[PDB]
Amino acid sequence: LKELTKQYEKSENDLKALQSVGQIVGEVLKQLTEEKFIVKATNGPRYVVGCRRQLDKSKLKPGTRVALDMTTLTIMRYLPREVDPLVYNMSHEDPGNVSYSEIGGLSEQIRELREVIELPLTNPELFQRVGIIPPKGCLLYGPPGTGKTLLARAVASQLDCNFLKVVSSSIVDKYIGESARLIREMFNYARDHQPCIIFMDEIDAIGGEGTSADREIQRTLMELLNQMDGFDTLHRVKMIMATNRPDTLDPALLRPGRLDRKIHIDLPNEQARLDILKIHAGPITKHGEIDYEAIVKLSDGFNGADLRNVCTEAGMFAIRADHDFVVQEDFMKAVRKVADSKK
Amino acid sequence: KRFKAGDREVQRTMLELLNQLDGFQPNTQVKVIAATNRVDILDPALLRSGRLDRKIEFPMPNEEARARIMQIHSRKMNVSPDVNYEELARCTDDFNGAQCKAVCVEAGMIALRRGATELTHEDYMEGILEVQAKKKANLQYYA
Ligand SMILES: Nc1ncnc2c1ncn2[C@@H]1O[C@H](COP(=O)(O)OP(=O)(O)O)[C@@H](O)[C@H]1O
Repeated sequence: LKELTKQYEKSENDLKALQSVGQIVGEVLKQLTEEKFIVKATNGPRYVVGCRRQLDKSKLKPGTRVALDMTTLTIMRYLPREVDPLVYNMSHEDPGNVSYSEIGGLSEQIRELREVIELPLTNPELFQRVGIIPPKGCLLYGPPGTGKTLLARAVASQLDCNFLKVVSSSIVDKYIGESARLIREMFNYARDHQPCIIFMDEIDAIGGEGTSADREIQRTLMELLNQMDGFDTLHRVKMIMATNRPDTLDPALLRPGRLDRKIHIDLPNEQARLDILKIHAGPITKHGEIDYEAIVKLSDGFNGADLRNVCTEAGMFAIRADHDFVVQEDFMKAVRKVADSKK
Repeated sequence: KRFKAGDREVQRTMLELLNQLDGFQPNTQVKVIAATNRVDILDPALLRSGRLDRKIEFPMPNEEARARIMQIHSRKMNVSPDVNYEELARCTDDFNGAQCKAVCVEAGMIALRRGATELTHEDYMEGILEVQAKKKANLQYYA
């Protein structure tokens, strides 16, 4: 009887459901009066629609999704904003829970970047107590592959804020106006989702003359500088715009409220190689002792990514073998092949 | 790449694809591969960690690779025992593997035109000349 009791109550709920009818999902676009709205269906015409009495007038702001009755055409209840991986921008990318200890040997540079970006986003009370508008933007310059992007992801992970990564060389398109249009869409996108780390890649394409194609780079540069510092909303989002050649950069692009603080990130420091190998090879199972100084001396002019490839390729050598990392000769040949074959 | 136009249907397909590559974590037996002749027009969102990754690099075959490739696609054909595939590779430059098979096909076709069973080296040379639509004319000013 009891199991019949449960399934019969469920069946009666189903019977009540059969009488229930659906509502067209709609979106409010205007509020004429305190009983008048302009609601547009997802795929349908626009109707002048009223609201149910058991519903707050204020909550139905322009852009509030609603589910009106499909016969009387009256709003019955609000709905929160629709969610879907339909976003066309990089915000949905997660920088990954990587700490500042993961990037090794940039302690000074890490600290300057924290002071520039983390402070205005976490504790603005210091900046408002002093009386200065909080700084926005840090410029990381150095050899390619040194880990500026990893640094940006580490900041975006510690701050737990949305992160946008963009290849600046990709944004300059042959067709006119799309190069500045991409920056415009990027910034208006950052306006809605706040706070934002706007990490831009090598700017030398955008930042730094008698032809239309050359004046296009000028126009997109002006659009960029207008987006960072200027009219509309001065906003709170931050930029981790990084370049490869700092002399090419426009002097106006280096200003306090306009991407100051040229942080130099040179090739992994002499002591930094040891730390990088510790963080990127420690996860790899290896019971054998390490002669790290020998690897560091055998890896001169290496960049941060090279060490990760050394670790992965040493793992690969182990894969082509017993399975356990036991010998330094593997690190030697890994370094050599990450030296000659990565050239 | 991304760009209300009528491309907002394949866009949903690509985004659904992106959702499924990021939905499943590694160490499972769902290894994916993808092929394309133009990554210049590919959305880099597809080429991000958790998505495809590990971009394998396919170059135009070098001389020895071209000779080897031209050797494979002639095993089913009665090629003469004396055909210098290495010299064929020297005379075939800037040639993809598809053309390195088309040269063998055209050599066989020209041999059929000549009414011969086995393919001589000259048939392969004429295939090389004909795979790129060139016509060989005996110019008088060389001698
Ligand atoms: N200083 C570093 N410490 C630890 N890992 C690094 C460092 N530099 C680079 N890497 C590794 O290289 C990979 C890619 O580096 P990336 O951030 O693209 O360098 P860049 O920003 O200079 O192009 C990262 O996944 C990271 O693991």
